[PDB]
Amino acid sequence: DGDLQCLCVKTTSQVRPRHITSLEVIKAGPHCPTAQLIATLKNGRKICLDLQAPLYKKIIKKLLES
Amino acid sequence: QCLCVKTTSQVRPRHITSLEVIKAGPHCPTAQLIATLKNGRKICLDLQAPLYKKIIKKLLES
Amino acid sequence: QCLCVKTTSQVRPRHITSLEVIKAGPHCPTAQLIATLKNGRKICLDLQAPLYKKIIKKLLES
Amino acid sequence: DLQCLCVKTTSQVRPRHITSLEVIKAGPHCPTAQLIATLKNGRKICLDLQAPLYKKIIKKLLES
Repeated sequence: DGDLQCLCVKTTSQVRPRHITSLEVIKAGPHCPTAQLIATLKNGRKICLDLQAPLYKKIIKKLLES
Repeated sequence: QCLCVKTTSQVRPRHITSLEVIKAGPHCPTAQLIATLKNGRKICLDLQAPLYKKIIKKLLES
Repeated sequence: QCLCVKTTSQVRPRHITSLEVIKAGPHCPTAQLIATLKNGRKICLDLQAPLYKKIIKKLLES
Repeated sequence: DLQCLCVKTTSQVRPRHITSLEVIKAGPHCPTAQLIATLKNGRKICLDLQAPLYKKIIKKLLES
């Protein structure tokens, strides 16, 4: 067992893409058995998203085409 | 005044451990793609190159 | 090929939430200082000792 | 939504094996700061903020 655990202890499906200033996609590894989608909000609040194509492939658009 | 001035596509997807997508803002006209390699090394990816497209898919666990 | 081409000192240590110190390597002749502000923005910092020292002491103390 | 990345720290590490160090400020995610070092192979470990070791690794990292 390593020093690290998943940063995401829970997730949220309640988010309007416009509120997000940053999205980090972290691949699974020794630190976490699952992938993680960490979104940062305008205000500096960070949340984790569930891995469904909707939200993310959508949020990525709002950020990638801005 | 972006952090990602000089980009690259000279990256082996299998070496990317994470990808941060940053929205264009007051200090950068365009969105930025910052990838981290296992080495810990951080590089910027080309928003116009097709690489990051399949890169993000690999991290999602193929 | 460094990620940090142009660096800056125009930052408020009070708004930095994380600092990534990257060792100089085969792809970058010098160390690289990457700070993350609360709003998510990322910037490269000048290597000026007094700067990162003031920044690390603050992050490592809240 | 977030918690501490570090659940424990290691002390048996060669300062010259560290290619990267991440200094994370305490906040809602973790009530304590954290020191995450990546190693030459890509392995990540956390460092004790009490021990003087990390201060050594930092200065050794910045001076190239």
